[PDB]
Amino acid sequence: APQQINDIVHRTITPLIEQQKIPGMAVAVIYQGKPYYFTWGYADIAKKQPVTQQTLFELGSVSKTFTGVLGGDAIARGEIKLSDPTTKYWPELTAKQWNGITLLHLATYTAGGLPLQVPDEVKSSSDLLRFYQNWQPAWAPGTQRLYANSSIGLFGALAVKPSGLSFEQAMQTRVFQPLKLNHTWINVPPAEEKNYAWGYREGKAVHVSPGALDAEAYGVKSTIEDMARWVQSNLKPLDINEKTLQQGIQLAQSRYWQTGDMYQGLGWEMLDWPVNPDSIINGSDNKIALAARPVKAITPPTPAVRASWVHKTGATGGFGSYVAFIPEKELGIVMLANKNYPNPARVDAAWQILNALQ
Ligand SMILES: *[B]([O])([O])[C]([C]C1=[C]C(C([O])=O)=[C][C]=[C]1)[N]S(=O)(=O)[C]C1=[C][C]=[C][C]=[C]1
Repeated sequence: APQQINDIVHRTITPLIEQQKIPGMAVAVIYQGKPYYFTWGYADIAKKQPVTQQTLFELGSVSKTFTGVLGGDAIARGEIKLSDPTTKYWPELTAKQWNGITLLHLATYTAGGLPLQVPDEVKSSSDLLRFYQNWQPAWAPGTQRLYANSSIGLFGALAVKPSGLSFEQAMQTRVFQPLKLNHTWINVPPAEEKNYAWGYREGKAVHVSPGALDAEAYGVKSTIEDMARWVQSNLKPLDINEKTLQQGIQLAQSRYWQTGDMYQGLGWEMLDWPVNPDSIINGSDNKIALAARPVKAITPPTPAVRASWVHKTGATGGFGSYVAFIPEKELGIVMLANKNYPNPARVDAAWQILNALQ
């Protein structure tokens, strides 16, 4: 890499790793459209396996960006509309609280207080139906945002129904394969297990457990190379040859709702660039990111704004990830770590790196 990229990355990430006691980390910077890679530490502490450019990390909620894009692609295919009632795709959802809840509300966490977590006891198709039928909204649709796996996770499951494909097969054939994300997985195959980092929680090696709507809300594992390619694809959707996918990427960066200085896309969240770093740094803290906040509808939604800080944090019990990019500057960053460390530390580091290069 150019020495400037080398220096800001190393000067930022070395201290981060030390302060946060991160066992292993991979970083990619995309600069004028080219990726530069950096790795530190261990994918598996016990077996002494280093982090490499091929190491798989659990993306946790950064998976929602793939879900939002796959949804976008289904809209572009004319398979679904965000204006469609949820019941169009799940007629068994007959409980009256569902009247007026659209796919848009599910995708953007505005259905009226769907919970952050699907309960552990929910597994089967019938368990899930029961859960949603019994759920009582605290608020009318399209009035408040509450970040929720049970919301965007349901969106992802319903979005692929017309296609006839399983969520995983839809994701592979419509997103992963076309973008050449050949080491990105919802289920890690046996052949790739040698590259699957362990996550670390309280010093213990852990992998994400199966759960309802896991694939849709937090299912994806990927390498730093594939995630850099994911960033490039979202930076320049027009370079993508598959028409509906190019369009789907654009739809996922549209601005649907505003709370404070942030706008809600499909999976992605966006702020105007230049961003106030305290606005995104403090904003990333779960204290704000996970809170109930009233939203203003953007009517109609603003198409992807190039002058944006577009980002998503993600975590599982053992991993912490962050992706941010600025389309107008052809600039972006991916940070993958096998410890779930605080969001504001992630955003602070990313801002320090991108600000310096911008
Ligand atoms: B995501 O990374 O924004 C999301 C947030 C979340 C946290 C928790 C929690 O604290 O238990 C529960 C649900 C959602 N994370 S996640 O979609 O990858 C789900 C998950 C969290 C922790 C461990 C495994 C899975």
